Amino acid sequence: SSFSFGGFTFKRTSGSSIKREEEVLTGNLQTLKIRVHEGYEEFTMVGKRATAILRKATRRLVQLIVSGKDEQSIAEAIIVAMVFSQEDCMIKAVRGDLNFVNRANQRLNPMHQLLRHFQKDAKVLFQNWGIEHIDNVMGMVGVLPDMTPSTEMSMRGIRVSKM
Ligand SMILES: C[C@H](Nc1nc(-c2c[nH]c3ncc(Cl)cc23)ncc1F)C(=O)N(C)C
Repeated sequence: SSFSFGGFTFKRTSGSSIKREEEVLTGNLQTLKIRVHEGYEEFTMVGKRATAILRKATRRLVQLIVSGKDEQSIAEAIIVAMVFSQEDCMIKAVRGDLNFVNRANQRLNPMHQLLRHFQKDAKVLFQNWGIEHIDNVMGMVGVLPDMTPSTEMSMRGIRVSKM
């Protein structure tokens, strides 16, 4: 529909999805109960410092083309997208405990807890997502897990566009 997550306005342009509660295992073998969105969808993510076009299948980011003000703003959109995708490699990239016990995390649904976790440090998220060789498309660049640009390789399904 039209909703917000991690500071971005999401607007669905194609497809549809249904919700099914599912148990997932983190890289720390912690069980999380998440509402999995099933179905292929395309979205525009609109933020104050970055915008993107997201194509996602059930628990699988297919493509993310992002533009933004700078490396940091772009990385923020990428993190929000990777979390939003509900991919297994993102869930498995959680390597410590996801505290649901403490007073401050009570109002946090799993997806929002995952988001907070990766926003604190996205190093393992980016390093475990995977890289691919990229085809040459002008006006688009690949981005390595350290957010340095490359015309050779990129984080899987991720491309950076010029503003
Ligand atoms: C705020 C968002 N609200 C909505 N999310 C979705 C949605 C569609 N496909 C998705 N895929 C993944 C996730 Cl994660 C959420 C969605 N649709 C309508 C919404 F109000 C939400 O519930 N989460 C990010 C968990």
